[PDB]
Amino acid sequence: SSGQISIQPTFSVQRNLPF
Repeated sequence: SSGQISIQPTFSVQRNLPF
């Protein structure tokens, strides 16, 4: 792996947050 696994949100929008 060694990669990302979740997304840190930077903006305020309607977005399914990935993990």
